[PDB]
Amino acid sequence: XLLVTAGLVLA
Amino acid sequence: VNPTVFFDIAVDGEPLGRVSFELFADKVPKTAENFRALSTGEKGFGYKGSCFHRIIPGFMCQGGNFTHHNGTGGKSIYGEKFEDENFILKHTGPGILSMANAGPNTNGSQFFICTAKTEWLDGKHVVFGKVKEGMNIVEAMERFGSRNGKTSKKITIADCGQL
Repeated sequence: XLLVTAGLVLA
Repeated sequence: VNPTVFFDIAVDGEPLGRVSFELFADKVPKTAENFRALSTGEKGFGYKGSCFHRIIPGFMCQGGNFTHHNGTGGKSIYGEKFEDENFILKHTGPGILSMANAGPNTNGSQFFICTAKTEWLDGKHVVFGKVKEGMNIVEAMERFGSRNGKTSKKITIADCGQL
């Protein structure tokens, strides 16, 4: 999808 | 008075130009202060030499990672992580500066610069600043991204500090 994470990047 | 900071951006080592940000210390002083201090490098570490490793055209540019002892992802000036200070400010449009995280209360050093309104992230990412000048630079960076975030040239913060 459109997330801004730090390590487990998701869709 | 809200502090201003600057990044001098390079593309494959070649300086493109400067971007400056107003940090909203009047609203999230702790989050603003972390970013300011990592920009000046005054604690002995920070954004200088760091890179924008994930750029999604239409969405945002994310950077602020650097290697440190005792874990990964970046560290803040207060420790390995710190609390979501508040969610007063929303992701209102292009230029917004907001903290990347790995869930609640996991702020460190990573952040992103929005290239669009990203309302779906309100309440989950602490907004804390906004591009002041050099959005043309951020728009130029954005072209080097892709749907999956991989950049076709290496986008770095050649230098940074406070104005």
